[PDB]
Amino acid sequence: SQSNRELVVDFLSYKLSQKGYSWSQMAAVKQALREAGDEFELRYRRAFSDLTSQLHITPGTAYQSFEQVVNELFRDGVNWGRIVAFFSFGGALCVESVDKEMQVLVSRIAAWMATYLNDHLEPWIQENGGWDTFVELY
Amino acid sequence: SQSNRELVVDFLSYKLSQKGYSWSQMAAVKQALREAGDEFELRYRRAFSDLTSQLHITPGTAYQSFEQVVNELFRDGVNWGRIVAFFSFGGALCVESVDKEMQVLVSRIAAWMATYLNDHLEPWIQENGGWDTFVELYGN
Amino acid sequence: ENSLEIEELARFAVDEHNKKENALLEFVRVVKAKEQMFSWLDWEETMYYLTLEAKDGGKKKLYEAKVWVKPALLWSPHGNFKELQEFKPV
Amino acid sequence: ENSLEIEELARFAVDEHNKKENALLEFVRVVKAKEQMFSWLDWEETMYYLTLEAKDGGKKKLYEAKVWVKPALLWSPHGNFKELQEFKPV
Repeated sequence: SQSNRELVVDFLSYKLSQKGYSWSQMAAVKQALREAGDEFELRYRRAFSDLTSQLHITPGTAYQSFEQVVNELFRDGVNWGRIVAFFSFGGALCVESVDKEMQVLVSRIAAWMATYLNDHLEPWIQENGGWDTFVELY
Repeated sequence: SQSNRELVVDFLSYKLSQKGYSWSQMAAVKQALREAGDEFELRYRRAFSDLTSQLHITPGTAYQSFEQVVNELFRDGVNWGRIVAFFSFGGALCVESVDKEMQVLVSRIAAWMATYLNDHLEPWIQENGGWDTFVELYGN
Repeated sequence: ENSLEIEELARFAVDEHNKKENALLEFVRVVKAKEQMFSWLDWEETMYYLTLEAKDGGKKKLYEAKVWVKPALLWSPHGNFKELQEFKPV
Repeated sequence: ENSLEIEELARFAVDEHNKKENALLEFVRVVKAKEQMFSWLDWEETMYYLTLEAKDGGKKKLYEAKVWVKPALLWSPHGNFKELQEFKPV
């Protein structure tokens, strides 16, 4: 019933983005993160590969294992670049899960990512002006 | 927060779509529409540049005047190709509105779009197998 | 014959090339035509691959042209339109 | 200390140029070096403009090199990432 409205907002959000406009402030944040992530994955291909090799998700993997790798990523502190890397890292874990005919673990990874953002990164993000500051910097 | 959850779902849907996967059946529909839309605008540039210029949007413009120019688009048969054209039209209206510093119109055009889908196209969409059928058409 | 359609498509090709490139080629004749069918979503398109003869400074020469016949989007019920995709000398 | 890093960046430059070009240049010394600090988001990367002498089959010709150094992500024994941009004679 909300199906069609959803297709609509998604399509217009896209079309606005092609011209440097955006549908909302949140859509601006999502576009900046999509483009920053792709740029990270090219420009730091070897480093991203090294990060991604640290963890392979299986049905028996728990949060703590994910939190372990990501804590190492942020050991010297949080910045926007490392935040972008944490998103690409999550992305790569999901894609790897789907590669192996186990799409079911995708939900786990999404929850884990959301949890790590809210518990560890959100204070830094609000300390440094919120996601709108990411958008101007990118 | 809900918002960090939203950032995450949107990032992962994207990274999945680049490897030919999808977050969900809906994210699939969204992807096919986006890609069909870009295709429509590229390969029928003049006929699209033509259709856009048939409504000058303003803050006085009302639904029926939008209804009329789309009622035109479909009167000799609904098809998927034309539904893509309808989405693209709405997109050009939104871009135009923002070009003139009338971003307040964007949410009004989306609402019109959704009204027109739910009232006039939803019958033909369900009769022709729904949006999953579009995704399979666009696939080959 | 059917030929009358193919000859109109080679003429169009030359006329449109002249418009695009500010050129003065004079159509002579169609040497050879091939069709193929294409689809976009649920819309049928036809690509015409034409070899034609045309004069450039009066010297007869060979040209290969690609021409779309795509359905018409608005007002005219089940119309087509032409569009020169590509035009090159052999 | 700053000086030794410059040399190691000069060595890598030759070694890397030696593998793409399948050449056998022999590094000798670094004549001149200058560096530029780039940003990406809130990370700092460095571009090094190097001038180095090396023996092309026994003959001692000058070269210009650009090396691009990006900060490491997870700790590495190798330190930072190095990439050869250009390697050409003066």
